[PDB]
Amino acid sequence: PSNMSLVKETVDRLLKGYDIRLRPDFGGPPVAVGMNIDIASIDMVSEVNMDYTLTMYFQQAWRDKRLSYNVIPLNLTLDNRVADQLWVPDTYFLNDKKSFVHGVTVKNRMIRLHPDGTVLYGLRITTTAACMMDLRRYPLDEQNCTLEIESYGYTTDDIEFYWRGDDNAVTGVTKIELPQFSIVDYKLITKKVVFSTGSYPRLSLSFKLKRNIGYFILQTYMPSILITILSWVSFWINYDASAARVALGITTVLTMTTINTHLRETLPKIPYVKAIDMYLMGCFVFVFMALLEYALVNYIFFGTDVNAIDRWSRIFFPVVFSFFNIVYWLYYV
Amino acid sequence: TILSWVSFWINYDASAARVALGITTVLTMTTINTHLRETLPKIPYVKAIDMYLMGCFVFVFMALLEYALVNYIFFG
Amino acid sequence: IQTYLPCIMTVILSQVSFWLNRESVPARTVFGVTTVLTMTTLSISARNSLPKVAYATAMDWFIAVCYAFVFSALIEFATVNYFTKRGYAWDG
Ligand SMILES: *[C@@H]1O[C@H](CO)[C@@H](O[C@@H]2O[C@H](CO)[C@@H](O[C@@H]3O[C@H](CO[C@H]4O[C@H](CO)[C@@H](O)[C@H](O)[C@@H]4O)[C@@H](O)[C@H](O[C@H]4O[C@H](CO)[C@@H](O)[C@H](O)[C@@H]4O)[C@@H]3O)[C@H](O)[C@H]2NC(C)=O)[C@H](O)[C@H]1NC(C)=O
Ligand SMILES: *[C@@H]1O[C@H](CO)[C@@H](O[C@@H]2O[C@H](CO)[C@@H](O[C@@H]3O[C@H](CO[C@H]4O[C@H](CO)[C@@H](O)[C@H](O)[C@@H]4O)[C@@H](O)[C@H](O[C@H]4O[C@H](CO)[C@@H](O)[C@H](O)[C@@H]4O)[C@@H]3O)[C@H](O)[C@H]2NC(C)=O)[C@H](O)[C@H]1NC(C)=O
Ligand SMILES: *[C@@H]1O[C@H](CO)[C@@H](O[C@@H]2O[C@H](CO)[C@@H](O[C@@H]3O[C@H](CO[C@H]4O[C@H](CO)[C@@H](O)[C@H](O)[C@@H]4O)[C@@H](O)[C@H](O[C@H]4O[C@H](CO)[C@@H](O)[C@H](O)[C@@H]4O)[C@@H]3O)[C@H](O)[C@H]2NC(C)=O)[C@H](O)[C@H]1NC(C)=O
Ligand SMILES: CCCCCCCC/C=C/CCCCCCCC(=O)O[C@@H](COC(=O)CCCCCCCCCCCCCCC)COP(=O)([O-])OCC[N+](C)(C)C
Ligand SMILES: CC(=O)[C@H]1CC[C@H]2[C@@H]3CC[C@H]4C[C@H](O)CC[C@]4(C)[C@H]3CC[C@]12C
Ligand SMILES: CC(=O)[C@H]1CC[C@H]2[C@@H]3CC[C@H]4C[C@H](O)CC[C@]4(C)[C@H]3CC[C@]12C
Ligand SMILES: CCCCCCCCCCCC
Ligand SMILES: CCCCCCCCCCCC
Ligand SMILES: CCCCCCCCCCCC
Ligand SMILES: CCCCCCCCCCCC
Ligand SMILES: CCCCCCCCCCCC
Ligand SMILES: CCCCCCCCCCCC
Ligand SMILES: CCCCCCCCCCCC
Ligand SMILES: CCCCCCCCCCCC
Ligand SMILES: CCCCCCCCCCCC
Ligand SMILES: CCCCCCCC
Ligand SMILES: CCCCCCCC
Ligand SMILES: CCCCCCCC
Repeated sequence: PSNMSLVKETVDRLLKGYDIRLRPDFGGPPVAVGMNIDIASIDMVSEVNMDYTLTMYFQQAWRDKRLSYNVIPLNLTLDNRVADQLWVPDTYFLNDKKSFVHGVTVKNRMIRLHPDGTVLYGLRITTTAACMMDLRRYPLDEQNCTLEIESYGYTTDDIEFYWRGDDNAVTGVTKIELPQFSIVDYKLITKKVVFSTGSYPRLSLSFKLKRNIGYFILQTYMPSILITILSWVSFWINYDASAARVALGITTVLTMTTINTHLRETLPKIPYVKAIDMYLMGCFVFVFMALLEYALVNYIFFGTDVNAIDRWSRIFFPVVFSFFNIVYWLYYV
Repeated sequence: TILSWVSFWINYDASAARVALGITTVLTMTTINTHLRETLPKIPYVKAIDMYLMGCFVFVFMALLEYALVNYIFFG
Repeated sequence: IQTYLPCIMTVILSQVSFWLNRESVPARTVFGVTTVLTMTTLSISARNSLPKVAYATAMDWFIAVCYAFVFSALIEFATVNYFTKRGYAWDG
């Protein structure tokens, strides 16, 4: 128990007369605050809220002469509550919408004082960071979502940020398994953002997510392709069968527009036209033209050659649809 | 289920009519069942409402197969 | 009773069209189109329960096979109608 008393005396000395209101090297050079992330998971990448939920082990390391000790050789890992008695950088995520440090069992914090004065301060943070997504090529789109770590109150004359370990500062991104996304790349940037109050350091952790297209084949593309192929069946029914061909046509057209509306209602009310919208409207053109082809057939007959029109449609509709698919997929993939 | 039975008073030589009526009735039975079950949790057993909906589905499907049987006895 | 039974019932519905006379073009056509549309909406609804996983689940394969069955039932009716040499059906 003697070493316990020695460590108690050392920590009591460290916290005695400690001005939490004053940063390290106050009235001096900016304190270098290194950072390193451990991405626990990326979840809830939702375009309706234009955000993504990021769970991470956010570590910051900074020198502090006031927290330097030399009697004890080992590194003191203190109870997390001591973080309330220590100066910590006032970092924030500029695009954060709703964040929290995890609660159970205790506050998910780590404080580790090293003999040289280095403070390793870690948090387990779940942050719903805002990511404004460009859905013009959705679902065949790459989204560049960022986390903007910045010092709120301290300018570059009072604090500096750097990725501790350079490109090795952020880890665990590869092990992330998003349901409908693939994280093809991630990048770390150090900037100096200027506001009217001064110039502040900035760390930008940017993930370039790539959306997986397999699910959208199952739910979005294949049903509409099948409905178009079904609408092509009306060309194989003789022109006299008005009820059958008209029912086939209107059922296909209405189901197409219903599919488009149902899919677009889930997504946000973005004004521009997406890639899925482009494909759905293109196939709506095909099915509506099938219905209008029967309309032309009926008018031309009632109001040999009509069999010619029906036969030419019977082969040109799949060919033109296949060329539409060629152009669309070549442009977007 | 009541309007499924009006197919029986329709003329036998009205396939486009009776078939459409029975199809609409059975598909609506399926839609009602799914809409009711969506509100409830993913409960893995049949409830009383479930068993009544299933019985009425069996009845409307039987009416549709009654027209099928009449058509196959007359034509086929 | 939410996906598998509806899919089996719509497949058996599409297989009712085979017992209707070939001349009833509107009836078998509405049979096929309604079964196909029901299969489409069932496929769309089934995916809504689980996440947007890229791969296909066993439910997806069962739905795909049922979709192939109903689509082929309509294609079969179209083939029958192609060789339907007369419009008027049996009488007397
Ligand atoms: C209390 O805490 C301190 C600080 O962490 C510990 O001291 C450090 O222990 C680490 C062990 O991980 C040492 O790191 C190793 O240093 C080797 C020499 O590097 C020199 O040069 C670098 C240049 O930046 C200096 O930062 C460093 O201090 C040294 O002067 C490297 O060769 C090692 O590289 C690799 O090592 C293994 C594989 O061998 C890998 O697993 C590593 O990830 C790494 O890739 C490694 O970096 C470090 O030298 C120690 N001193 C420091 C940081 O000043 C104490 O041990 C700890 N005391 C306890 C726990 O009782
Ligand atoms: C936003 O985020 C900030 C983070 O900085 C939060 O601010 C901290 O909030 C916590 C919780 O409210 C504060 O913790 C409080 O510390 C007080 C001082 O503790 C010292 O002194 C006492 C004796 O006076 C010692 O016992 C202790 O060990 C320290 O040496 C305590 O007096 C407070 O006690 C209250 O809570 C306890 C919980 O067990 C009760 O039992 C008590 O009866 C009493 O109600 C409390 O522990 C902390 O000081 C705040 N600042 C910092 C820098 O951490 C904000 O709360 C959060 N939200 C908002 C809206 O700002
Ligand atoms: C997600 O999207 C964000 C957009 O916000 C991207 O972040 C930007 O990335 C770009 C490119 O990485 C940054 O732009 C510049 O990067 C340079 C990298 O070095 C190259 O260029 C220099 C100069 O041409 C070459 O000498 C060198 O060999 C490399 O080829 C930096 O060097 C740049 O900094 C310099 O220019 C600026 C502006 O002139 C000066 O202020 C600096 O002092 C310095 O002289 C510059 O940073 C850009 O900074 C990033 N942030 C933005 C735009 O806010 C992400 O990369 C992207 N991520 C993914 C995964 O897609
Ligand atoms: C360039 C490459 C582009 C690539 C795309 C390829 C596009 C090309 C595809 C074009 C469509 C193929 C039909 C072309 C011929 C139609 C005309 C015709 O009627 O011909 C004949 C019948 O027609 C047949 O022989 C039927 C063969 C096609 C049936 C395929 C069904 C399979 C469904 C699978 C779907 C499952 C969906 C799976 C999900 C994905 C006979 O015609 P006729 O009546 O006797 O008149 C001629 C006689 N006269 C000359 C005297 C007048
Ligand atoms: C002669 C002929 O082929 C007929 C066959 C089908 C007809 C179209 C149907 C839809 C109509 C909507 C509005 O009434 C405007 C005219 C409109 C586009 C029509 C133009 C003439 C068509 C093509
Ligand atoms: C002869 C006769 O009465 C006809 C009238 C209607 C027909 C049924 C329709 C549905 C079918 C689904 C599958 O094709 C398996 C067989 C299946 C149950 C058929 C059995 C024979 C029936 C009853
Ligand atoms: C601004 C983009 C408008 C796109 C309109 C739909 C295009 C469909 C083409 C169908 C070709 C047959
Ligand atoms: C964005 C301005 C309106 C663009 C309209 C394009 C319409 C093309 C439709 C072609 C279908 C035959
Ligand atoms: C709006 C009318 C659509 C008609 C489409 C006909 C396609 C084939 C044309 C062949 C002409 C001989
Ligand atoms: C798509 C435009 C078709 C124009 C056809 C003109 C028909 C004129 C009436 C005489 C034959 C029906
Ligand atoms: C019969 C051909 C129909 C269109 C085929 C789709 C082509 C997909 C290209 C994907 C990009 C590599
Ligand atoms: C990368 C995804 C490629 C999907 C291509 C689908 C092509 C369907 C063509 C249907 C033509 C009838
Ligand atoms: C497992 C419980 C069975 C659910 C379906 C009940 C159908 C019975 C009623 C049929 C009346 C003809
Ligand atoms: C909902 C997605 C269904 C995909 C299955 C495709 C079925 C192809 C039909 C083949 C008929 C011969
Ligand atoms: C291409 C869309 C499906 C068409 C199915 C009809 C096939 C008819 C075959 C009988 C003619 C030989
Ligand atoms: C488990 C009982 C099913 C009853 C089915 C009635 C005839 C289709
Ligand atoms: C109920 C189906 C079997 C009997 C049909 C009528 C006689 C072939
Ligand atoms: C567990 C019983 C399932 C019944 C499936 C319906 C067969 C026509």
